[PDB]
Amino acid sequence: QCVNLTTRTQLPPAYTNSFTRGVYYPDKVFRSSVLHSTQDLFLPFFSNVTWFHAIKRFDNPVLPFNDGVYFASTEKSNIIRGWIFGTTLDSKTQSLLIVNNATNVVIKVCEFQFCNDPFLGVMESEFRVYSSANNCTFEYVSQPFLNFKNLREFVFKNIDGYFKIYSKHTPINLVRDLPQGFSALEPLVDLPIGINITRFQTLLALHRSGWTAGAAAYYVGYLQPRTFLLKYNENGTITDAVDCALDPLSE
Amino acid sequence: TKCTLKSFTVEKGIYQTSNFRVQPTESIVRFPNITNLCPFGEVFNATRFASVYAWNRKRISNCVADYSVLYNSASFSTFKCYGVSPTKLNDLCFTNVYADSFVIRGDEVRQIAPGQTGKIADYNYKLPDDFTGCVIAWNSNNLDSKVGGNYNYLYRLFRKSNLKPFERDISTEIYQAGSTPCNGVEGFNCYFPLQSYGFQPTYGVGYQPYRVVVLSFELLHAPATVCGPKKSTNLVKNKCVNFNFNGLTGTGVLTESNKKFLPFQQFGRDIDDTTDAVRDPQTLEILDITPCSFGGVSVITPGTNTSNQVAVLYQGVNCTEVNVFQTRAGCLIGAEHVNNSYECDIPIGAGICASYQSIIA
Amino acid sequence: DSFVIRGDEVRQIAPGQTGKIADYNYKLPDDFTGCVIAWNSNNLDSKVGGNYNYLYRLFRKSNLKPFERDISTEIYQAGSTPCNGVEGFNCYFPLQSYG
Amino acid sequence: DSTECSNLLLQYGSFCTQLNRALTGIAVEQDKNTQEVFAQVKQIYKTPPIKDFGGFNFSQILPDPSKPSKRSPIEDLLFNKVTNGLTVLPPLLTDEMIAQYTSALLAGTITSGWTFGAGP
Amino acid sequence: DSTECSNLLLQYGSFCTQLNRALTGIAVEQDKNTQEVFAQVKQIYKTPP
Amino acid sequence: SALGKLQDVVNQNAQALNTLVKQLSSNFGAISSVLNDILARLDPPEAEVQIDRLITGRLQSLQTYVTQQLIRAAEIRASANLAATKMSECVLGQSKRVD
Amino acid sequence: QIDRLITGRLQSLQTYVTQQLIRAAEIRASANLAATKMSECVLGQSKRVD
Ligand SMILES: *[C@@H]1O[C@H](CO)[C@@H](O[C@@H]2O[C@H](CO)[C@@H](O)[C@H](O)[C@H]2NC(C)=O)[C@H](O)[C@H]1NC(C)=O
Ligand SMILES: *[C@@H]1O[C@H](CO)[C@@H](O[C@@H]2O[C@H](CO)[C@@H](O)[C@H](O)[C@H]2NC(C)=O)[C@H](O)[C@H]1NC(C)=O
Ligand SMILES: *[C@@H]1O[C@H](CO)[C@@H](O)[C@H](O)[C@H]1NC(C)=O
Ligand SMILES: *[C@@H]1O[C@H](CO)[C@@H](O)[C@H](O)[C@H]1NC(C)=O
Ligand SMILES: *[C@@H]1O[C@H](CO)[C@@H](O)[C@H](O)[C@H]1NC(C)=O
Ligand SMILES: *[C@@H]1O[C@H](CO)[C@@H](O)[C@H](O)[C@H]1NC(C)=O
Ligand SMILES: *[C@@H]1O[C@H](CO)[C@@H](O)[C@H](O)[C@H]1NC(C)=O
Ligand SMILES: *[C@@H]1O[C@H](CO)[C@@H](O)[C@H](O)[C@H]1NC(C)=O
Ligand SMILES: *[C@@H]1O[C@H](CO)[C@@H](O)[C@H](O)[C@H]1NC(C)=O
Repeated sequence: QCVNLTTRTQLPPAYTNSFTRGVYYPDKVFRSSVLHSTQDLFLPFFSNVTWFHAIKRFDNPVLPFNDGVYFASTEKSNIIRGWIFGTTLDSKTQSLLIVNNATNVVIKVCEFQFCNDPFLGVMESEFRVYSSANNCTFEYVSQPFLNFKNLREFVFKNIDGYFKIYSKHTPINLVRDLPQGFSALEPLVDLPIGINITRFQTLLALHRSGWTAGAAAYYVGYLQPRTFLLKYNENGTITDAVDCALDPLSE
Repeated sequence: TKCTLKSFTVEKGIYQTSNFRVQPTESIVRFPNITNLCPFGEVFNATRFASVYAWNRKRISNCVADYSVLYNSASFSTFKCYGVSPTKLNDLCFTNVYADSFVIRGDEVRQIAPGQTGKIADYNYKLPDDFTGCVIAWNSNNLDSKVGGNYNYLYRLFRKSNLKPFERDISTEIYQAGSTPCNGVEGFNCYFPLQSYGFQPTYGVGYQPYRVVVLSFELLHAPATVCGPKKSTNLVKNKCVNFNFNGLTGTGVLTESNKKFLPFQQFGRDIDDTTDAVRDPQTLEILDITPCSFGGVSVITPGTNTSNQVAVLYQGVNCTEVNVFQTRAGCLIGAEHVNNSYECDIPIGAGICASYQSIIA
Repeated sequence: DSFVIRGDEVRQIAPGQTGKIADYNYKLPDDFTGCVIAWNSNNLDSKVGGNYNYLYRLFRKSNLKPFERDISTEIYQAGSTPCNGVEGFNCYFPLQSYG
Repeated sequence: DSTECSNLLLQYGSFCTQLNRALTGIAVEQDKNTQEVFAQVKQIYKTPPIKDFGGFNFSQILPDPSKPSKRSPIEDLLFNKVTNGLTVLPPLLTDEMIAQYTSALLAGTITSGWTFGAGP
Repeated sequence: DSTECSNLLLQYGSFCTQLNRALTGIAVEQDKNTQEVFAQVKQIYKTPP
Repeated sequence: SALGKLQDVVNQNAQALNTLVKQLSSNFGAISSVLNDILARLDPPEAEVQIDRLITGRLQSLQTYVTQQLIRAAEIRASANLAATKMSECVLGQSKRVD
Repeated sequence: QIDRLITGRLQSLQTYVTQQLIRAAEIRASANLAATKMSECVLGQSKRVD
């Protein structure tokens, strides 16, 4: 089942500063009180990240994946539920679906027929994100990952057919923009998908009481190949980082 | 020392002659719990099998497959592999496995083979010439056969062209035996392609129904989700053993660790990026990996003109891991430690010197 | 060292080759010096009814050493069950003839 | 611990012996350097218990009895301010004996002038 | 300027860093040598007219 | 920065050892920097080539380390000879040598 | 085969020349010290202690 949303208000996309966010653990290796220099797909410090709002604003476009995606979410009441990953987003090719419904998180790699406007609806009684599912190759059910009160950071990478999802939950009290601080993203799950992904789309949830969009805001950043100098404390958490290509001092 | 110096006479001094190694005693392989098994119970031992023209294809992926139980079962009358070895199924890894399940006649069991020509091979199930995987077949007279005749299992008898490998044909088009036009109406030379078998309990060997499952392996660029079983052994600590933890191998002494890992971290590295801490996959505990007590073996001797007595210094080696005295330089064997202080004759290290008067340190 | 093999197996009579007769019939060392000679013998080593006089070791527990010959006609145990010198389920003769 | 690697390494000859011998030469050279610098006296001199040197104070350079290491306050400050087949050999002279040699040199140059360097 | 050559050269590790460090050490050592030989006075003396 | 000369010697020695250790993680053109992975993933005819590449790379690294250690040893020996001269002439006597 | 022998022998010769140059530097330093001792101890009386 698909429904066209024809009540949107036209507005240009916003932009903001990444500050020192987007750092994640490059590997599953403990390091104690040491500085490690690593070359990987990292998000540049103080970069220009695209800012989308949900307020009548309902920002669900399809964007190129590039080499990786940094997703920042200033979220309250759990409007953002999942993501759409693929190349052509139709039954011709194979696409990846990430959903978090009221009970669990489901990760599926199948040939889905995506709607032009996919969404959920809130008691949750409205699922309108696909119309068909023909050939499934991989299914994985896991534990649920989840004023703006919650900050959700995610990093998605496609390296050697492995899909790395890094995530971090942060308690914030900032009203509008991204807070300034340091929080290293823990690795959450590695998926053996082995498929081509070039485009993605956020999945939102409607509020029914037409439809109303709950207050949420999210940010999209792009991963670039660069070097980071990570500092590991006594307890083994990354407390500070240096971008080797940002300015000559950090270089 | 004479061998190292290439001389039959050795001058007084200390000569580094060899390299002590603590030989590994045991091999400790720790791999995580063997869970998420592949559903082979519902394919080999299903309630109802499929026909050979519409063979059921089950995809085995994202699981660990225990081929030892399948291979060691004595019920199977035929276990023939054409691209791999039966004893190496538990060691190799594949991207995915295709399981083709069907029932055929006892005489047609040989027809599921590369290069074999038969009715089942040409019209029902075809294998490629470079086929990899294993064909398993077993008798099913006690279950499939019925006293009234089991006609549920159909098979294709006629088709214009031979099958391609891994191709199904469930079409029910009326075959043309001759050249007469047939528009779906049966006639003298137009018959239905699917015929029923005559499985009955009174038939002997060769006409009994045989259940065949064919496993095919894929080795594409996809990750190898399907792997063999992992036989984890017991964990031994405080000894120089060869450790294999989740594919990371090496040699070391595994001791208890006070380092508290975060839940996502598995291995531990020092400044020089060498693994000195690790997490056991079976039980979530942290173990320090101290390198084995390698050292330099030095021989302390006076001149051969004076005496043939020698002492052995194991550099940087504790005396419990090899006239035995423990120094900060290492373990010295063959020298009697005295409390008197003299001038240094042969330097040992860390303030220790050796002399001949027997050899004293 | 004289023997008769198939047409496609002549590449396996070489140093450092991976193969079936390389592992269980005739193994060459990595530092082998000498020459391998192969020529077609369809006119002499073939019969219309089938020349089955040439046999190869289909089954063995382990790969051979270089310049090692195995002529033992003992049964092979392919499974957990012992065979006791008698053919049966998962008990096959190691030597099979070329057709 | 790879036996195949060692078998292939034997084709290259006595490179390992040369590397070990060069490192051994460096290691004995360091001990010889310390011996040349600090062991220039064969008598261990001590200062008198009464530090009556005509008003001259040497407390900052003489060994401190309170410290277990028997180092001077300046030497203690200097030591505080300095922060796979690999082995580190200990030096032949420990820090205590080097401190003892410096103490003997200081006692000789304080109580005896330059006479101890040229004879009794 | 070959990117493929640099990609292959990165497989050999930190040889290039070692060589650059050694040359930098020699370069600063030459300046230290000149400083030690000629800059032994902190006052610029001048002869009388 | 009062004790920079000793700290420089300690830093150079530690950095040299660190560089040596880190040279083990480089494959030097081989498929992997781990000998065990090469021995487990390939047959001995090609594993011999890959191990030979690792051996020559590690041997070159070790020769480089020993050579730079010898050069630093010569520098330290010169400094120690100077220190012994200062010990003999400044501490054990009064020197008329300017500066 | 000759290429393998050439690279091995060339590496051996370069290593030998490298330690020969280092030993030459050490012997040159010792010879400079010996020349200084000949000038100051034999050709004059030295006030330098030891
Ligand atoms: C919502 O709008 C989209 C955009 O027009 C619709 O997608 C098109 O649907 C027609 C229906 O036949 C197709 O012919 C077009 O090819 C579609 N566009 C694209 C780009 O594929 C979509 O069908 C609408 N949803 C519903 C339920 O009508
Ligand atoms: C020699 O110098 C030391 C240090 O300068 C003197 O020790 C000081 O003595 C005064 C008074 O007794 C104390 O207030 C200081 O705290 C002492 N300093 C230290 C570092 O101990 C010492 O008195 C001087 N004279 C003699 C004869 O030793
Ligand atoms: C980010 O991009 C937008 C348009 O692409 C631009 O207007 C804005 O100035 C940029 N911000 C920064 C900090 O460069
Ligand atoms: C992935 O898809 C994009 C477009 O969808 C295509 O240009 C690219 O070649 C594909 N890559 C692979 C490895 O298939
Ligand atoms: C969540 O999704 C799973 C997978 O389809 C489904 O089994 C489950 O019933 C869903 N839960 C709810 C509350 O809809
Ligand atoms: C994909 O689905 C279509 C129809 O749903 C089917 O014809 C095709 O065989 C399927 N392919 C695979 C690889 O499962
Ligand atoms: C490290 O953990 C200890 C608890 O064992 C805690 O007291 C300390 O504050 C932590 N330090 C940091 C920098 O997180
Ligand atoms: C049926 O086959 C499965 C195959 O894995 C096996 O595990 C199971 O024990 C079998 N059941 C019986 C009753 O033989
Ligand atoms: C794995 O098996 C061990 C057996 O002792 C058990 O203690 C443990 O809870 C199991 N699960 C995990 C995740 O280690």
